Amino acid sequence: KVGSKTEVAECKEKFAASKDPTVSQTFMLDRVFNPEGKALPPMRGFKYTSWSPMGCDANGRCLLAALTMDNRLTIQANLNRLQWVQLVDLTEIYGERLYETSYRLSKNEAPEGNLGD
Amino acid sequence: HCRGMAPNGLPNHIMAPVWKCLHLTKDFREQKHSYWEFAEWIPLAWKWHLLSELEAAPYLPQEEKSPLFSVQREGLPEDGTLYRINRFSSITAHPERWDVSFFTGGPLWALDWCPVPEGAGASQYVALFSSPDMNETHPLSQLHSGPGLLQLWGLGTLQQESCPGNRAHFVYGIACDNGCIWDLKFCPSGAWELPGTPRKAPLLPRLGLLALACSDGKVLLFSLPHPEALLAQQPPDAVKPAIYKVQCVATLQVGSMQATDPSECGQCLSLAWMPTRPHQHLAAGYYNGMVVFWNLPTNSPLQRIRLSDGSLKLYPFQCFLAHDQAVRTLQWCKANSHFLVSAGSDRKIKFWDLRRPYEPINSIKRFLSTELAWLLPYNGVTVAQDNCYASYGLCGIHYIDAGYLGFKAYFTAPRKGTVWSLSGSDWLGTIAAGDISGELIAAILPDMALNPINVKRPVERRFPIYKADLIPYRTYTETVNHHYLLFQDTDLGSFHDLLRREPMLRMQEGEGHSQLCLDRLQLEAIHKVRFSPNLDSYGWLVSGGQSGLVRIHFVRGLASPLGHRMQLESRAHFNAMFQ
Amino acid sequence: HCRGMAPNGLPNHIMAPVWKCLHLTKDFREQKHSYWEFAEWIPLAWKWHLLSELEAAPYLPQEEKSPLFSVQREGLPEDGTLYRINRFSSITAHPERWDVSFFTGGPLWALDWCPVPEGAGASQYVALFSSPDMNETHPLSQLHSGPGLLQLWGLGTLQQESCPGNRAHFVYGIACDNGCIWDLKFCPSGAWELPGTPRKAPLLPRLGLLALACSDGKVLLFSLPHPEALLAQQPPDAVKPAIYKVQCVATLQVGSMQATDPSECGQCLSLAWMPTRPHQHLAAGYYNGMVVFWNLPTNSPLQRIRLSDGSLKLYPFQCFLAHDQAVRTLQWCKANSHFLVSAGSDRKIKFWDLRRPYEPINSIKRFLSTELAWLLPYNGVTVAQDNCYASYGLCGIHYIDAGYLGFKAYFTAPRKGTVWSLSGSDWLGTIAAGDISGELIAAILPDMALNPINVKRPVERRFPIYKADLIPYRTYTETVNHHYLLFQDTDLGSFHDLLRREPMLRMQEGEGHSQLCLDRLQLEAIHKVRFSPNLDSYGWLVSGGQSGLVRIHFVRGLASPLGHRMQLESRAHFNAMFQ
Repeated sequence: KVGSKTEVAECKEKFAASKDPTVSQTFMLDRVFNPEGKALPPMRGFKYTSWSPMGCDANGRCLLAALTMDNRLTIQANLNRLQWVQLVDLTEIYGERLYETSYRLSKNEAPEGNLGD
Repeated sequence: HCRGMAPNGLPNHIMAPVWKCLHLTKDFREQKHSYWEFAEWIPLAWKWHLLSELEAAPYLPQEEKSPLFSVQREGLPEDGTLYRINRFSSITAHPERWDVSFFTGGPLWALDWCPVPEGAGASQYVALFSSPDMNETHPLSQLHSGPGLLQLWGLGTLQQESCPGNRAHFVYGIACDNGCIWDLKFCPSGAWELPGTPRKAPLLPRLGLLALACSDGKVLLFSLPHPEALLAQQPPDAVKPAIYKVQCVATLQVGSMQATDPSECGQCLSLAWMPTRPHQHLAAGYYNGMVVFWNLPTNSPLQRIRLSDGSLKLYPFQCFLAHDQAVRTLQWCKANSHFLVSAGSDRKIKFWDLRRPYEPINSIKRFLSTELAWLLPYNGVTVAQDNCYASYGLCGIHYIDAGYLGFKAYFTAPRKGTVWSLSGSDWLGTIAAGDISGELIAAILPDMALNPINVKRPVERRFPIYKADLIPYRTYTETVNHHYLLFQDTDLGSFHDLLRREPMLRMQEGEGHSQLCLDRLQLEAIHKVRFSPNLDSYGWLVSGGQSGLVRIHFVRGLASPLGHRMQLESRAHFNAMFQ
Repeated sequence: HCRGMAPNGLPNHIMAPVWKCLHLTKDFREQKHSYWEFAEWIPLAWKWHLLSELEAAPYLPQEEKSPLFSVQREGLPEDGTLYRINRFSSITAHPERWDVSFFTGGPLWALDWCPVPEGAGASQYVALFSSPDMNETHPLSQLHSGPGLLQLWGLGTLQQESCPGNRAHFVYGIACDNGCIWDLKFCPSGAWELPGTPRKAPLLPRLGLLALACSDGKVLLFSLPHPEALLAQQPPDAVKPAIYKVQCVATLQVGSMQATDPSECGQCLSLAWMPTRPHQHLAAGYYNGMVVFWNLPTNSPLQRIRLSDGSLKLYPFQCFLAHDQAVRTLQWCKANSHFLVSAGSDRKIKFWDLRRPYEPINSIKRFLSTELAWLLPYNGVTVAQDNCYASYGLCGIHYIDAGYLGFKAYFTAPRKGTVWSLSGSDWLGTIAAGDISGELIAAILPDMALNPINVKRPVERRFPIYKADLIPYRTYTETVNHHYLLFQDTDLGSFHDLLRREPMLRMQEGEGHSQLCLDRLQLEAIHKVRFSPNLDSYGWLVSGGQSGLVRIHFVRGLASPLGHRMQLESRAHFNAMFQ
C-alpha cells in the first residue's frame, strides 16, 4: 500500500508510459512495483524464515516468521500437529500504520511528497 | 501513427523508431557516459616489450594467406577476379560502397569496436581474436592456457572523404599466453583520450581500456596506447607486424586472498562492463554457471593485491550461481544498471536484479541461446539461438519482452542455421546477425512499447547484408584447395523496391526451404557481428568468422539526415571543448 | 568563433571561454601555488581553550531561530510548507538539486571557502562571520572592538554520491574580542595538509591559515586545525557548539616600535593575500584610505615583536595613501603580483604597481563600488556598484579593462539595487553577484582579450540563481513577525530555452523597471557571494545575507567534462604524491 487505490494505479500508468528509457524500465523491471503481472512469474515463494525462541507459541513451542519474496511478512504456528496457521500478517498492519501517518515517521520531518514523483 | 514513404524507401512507420532511437541514445550518453575514467591506468611504454620476429612466431596465427574469394556487389558488373590477401593485410575499400575485407590468419572468435566519445571524429579501430589453427576446436569443460594473439586493427576515421581507397592496418598485437579469447569488451566510455595529449615519454596517450575473457578462466585488463605513441617510442628499424608482450593493468580471477583451492568456474565465457558512469564494475559469465563481478577501483586488501611485476590481481566482490550450465552470454541494462540479463546453455533467459541475486526477476525458457542484445530503449532482449531444439523452420531471431508489457515474443527473423552472433545498434535501434549459413542480415525492430502482434508482417523490416557461398573450385586445407568463397553483397544505398530485388528473394528462399550443410568445415560460417557503438561511423558494421576474413560494411540506407546533423552538432561541440 | 549549441543549451561561443578558463587556472596553480608554506605556524592544542556554555553566551549571534522561509524550485511541485531552523543548524539538501540552507544567527558580513589542493577530495569548509545583532549597524569612522564569533562550517565533501542528504555542520567557532569582522581571506595555498598526518599530541594537522580584518583596526591571523584533531583532544561530554578562545598566530597592525602614537588608520576594511608562492605578503585596506602590507615571515626586530603570551605583533613594511577616502576593496593580481587593484569610496578604481607606489598605473573614476573581482585570465576587473550615483537604468555590474586594450567598460548586468558582493570563479570564468533586491545572478564574461562591443546581446550570458521575496504573513522582529522569505530557485540543470523560462522573465522584469523598497529592514538582501576556489566543488557557490540564512548551490550547467577530466587526473596525481 503506497497510496489510494486509484492514485497508485494512476502513478503506475504514468511511469509505464514514460518516454524516458530510465524511468520506464526502472519501474517495469523492479518486481517490488510489479509483484504480480501479465507474463511475470509470481514471487509468492519464501525469501526468508526465522524461528522464534521456544515458549512463544500458545503451546510451549516456538513460532515461525516467514517472509515471501513478494514482501508478505507473516507469523505462522502449528497449533494442532497437522496444519500450520497464519497468526498475523505484519506487512498488512505496517502498511496501515504508515498510511495513517502519510508515510512520515516523524510528524514534520518533511512535507508530504507528491506520489506522482 | 505516421504515413508515407521515407526517402530511403522504407515506410515512415518502419523508420520512425530508427529516427527516435538517435535522440534517445544521445541523451542517454550525455547523462551516463563520461569523457574520462580510470586516470590511474595510463599506458607505460616500458611495460610494452616488442618481441622480435623469432620471438613473435609462436603467437602468430598459422594461415599465411586467406582462402581465395570473390565479392559480387548488387547492381555492379561481375568483377570475376578471385582475391587473396596475406595475413595482416587488407584489400582496398570499394571506391563507391567502401566495404573492406581483411585477413587475420585464423577463425575469428572475438571482436569489438574501440569506443570513441561522440564528436571526436577520431581514428576508428577494432580489437579481435582469431584462433591459431582453422582445425582446432576446444572442449568447454577443460582449461586451455595455450599461446595466442590479440589483434588491434585500425580502420581509419571513416569519413566520406576518407573511405574511398581506405584500408585496414594491423597497428599492433599483444602476445597472450592465456589460451584463446572468448569475449572482448572495451570500457564503454571515459577510456579514450586525444592522441595529441601531452604526456611525458614513459606515458602514452590512451586509446582505450580493454577486458579479455580467457579460456584460461581469467580476465585480463589492458590499457591501450595510441599507435603513433608506440611507433614514435619504438625504434624505427623494427619489423612492422609489431607483436608486443605486455604486462596487464590487472588480472581478474575467481578466488580469495589465501585460497589456493582452484576454482570450479573453469573457462570464462562472457564479459559485461557496467554500462554507466563510472563503469566501476565488470561482470563475467563462467562455465560452471556463475556470474562474477569485480570492483575495478577497489583499494581493499581483500580484493586488490599487487604482483611482483607491479600489476594488480583482483578477486571478485560478488558472485552468484546464475545458471545450471555454461553462461554463454551476458547483457547489462543500460537504462538502469541494477539489472542484468544472462542466458545459459540450459536455454533459459534469466533477468536479474543485482540487488537481489537470490531470485531472477524473470526466467523465460527458450531455445539454446547463443547471444543476447539489450538495446537501450526497449524493455526486452533480442535472442540469437542454436536451432538444435527449435521446431524445423521456427528457429530464428526472437525479441523477448522482460515481461511487464506482457507481449508475446516477436519472431523478428526466421533463420535456418544457428545465428552465432548478434549486435544491436543503439543509434539505429536495429540488430544484425550472422549465421552458420554465412548470411549476414539486419532487422529493424518495431517500437517495442507497442504490441508486436499488430506488426502485419516482419519480413518488410529485415534485409540481407551479405551471404558468403562456397563455390567448388573435413580439413580446412581439404576445403580451400577445392573451394572459394563467393561473398555476395547487397546494395545498402537504399531499401527502394526492397522485396522485389534479387537479394531479398535469395534470402526468402533461404528462409524455410534451404537445408543445413554438414560433412564440410563450414568455412562459410560467420562468428561475430558488431554494429559501431560510436556516433562517428554509427552506420558502420563489422563481421567475421571461420574464413578468418573480416569484412567492414556501411549501411548507407540507415545513415540519414538526423544522424548526419547530430554528428555535425557533436563535432562542433567537441572541437569547441577539446583543443 | 565556434558555432553550434552546447548540450547545456548555451551557444558554444558563449561557453568556450568557460572551458578555456579550466586549463589557464590549472597551469597557473601548478606554477605559482605550493603544497606547503608557513611550516612553523601550525595549530597547538594548548592554544585552543574550549569555552563553557556560560562563557560562550556573550559571543553567540543573538537570534536563536531563523526567519520562516520556503523554497520553491523551478518546475517542481510547490512545497507550500514554511521551514524554520535553529541557529547553527541546516536543512537537508534537496535530493535532486542539492541546495543546502543553514542559519548563522545574525546578518552575514564575511565569508570565505577554505582552500584545498587540487585532487585532495577533502571535506569542504566555509568560514564566516555574522554580526551579533540583526538591527544594530556600525559607523565607519569609529573603532568597534566588541565581541564576535568566527564560525567554521563544514559542507561535506560535495562529491556527487555525498550531495543527496547532505547537511552543513557547524564544526567549531572562535570567540573573538576584536569587534566585527569585515573581511575573511584564507592563505591561497600551502596551508592545508591531510587530516591523517601523524603529528605529536601537542600539535594538530593544519586545515588553513585565516586572516581576519577586524573593526578594531587590526588584522588577526589564525592557523586552523582539522576538526577531528580538536575533538580528539576535547572532552567527550563537551558542549555541542564547540566555541573556543584561541591565541592568534599574529596580530597585524599599523605602527612602529616604541611609537606609542596611535595610528589614524581606523578600521581595517579589506584584505588581500599575495596570490603567488610563497604568499609571504598580506595587504589590508584601511578607513583612512591607506593600503598596508605586512611581510609575514619577517624576523627583523623592526617589524616583529613577540608578546608575553608568545603571539606575534607585526608592523608593516610598506604603507601608502591609496585613496582619499575609505578604501573598501582590494584585489591582488594573480598573473603578476607586482600589481594590485583597489577601489575606495572616492569612487575611483586605482591600479597600482607595487614597485612604484607613488603614482597608479591607471585611475578610472567610476560610481561608488562595494567589491572587485580579478579573474585570472582577463587583464581587467569586474566591479559591483552602490547605485547612489549611477544614472537610473545604467546601474549594475561592469567589467573594466586595466587600459592597454582600451575597451570601453562592458555592462555585464543591469541591477536595480546595490550589488553588495561579487565573486569571480577562476575555474568557470563566470561571476556571481548579490543584490539588496535579494536576487543572486551569475554571468559569463566573453573572452576579454576580444573587444566586448561585438557582444550584441549580453542578456543571453546571464541567469538568476535565486531570488528571495518577502511575502506578508524597520526592525527585525516587526518584519519577521509579519513576513516570510520565499526563496525562488532556478533550475540550474540546463539553460535550454533560457530567455523564455519564468525566472528569466522575472529577472528581466526586475531589471530596469522594479523599484527599491526602503520601508523595511531589507531582510531579503544578500551580502556575500563566493564561488569555490577548489577544483573539487569548483561548480559550487555559497551566499548569505541580512536573514542570516546561508545557502549553497551547485551550478550544474557550468560543470563540464573538462572539469571532470581535470578532477580525475588531479586526483591521480594527488594520490600518487600523498598516501
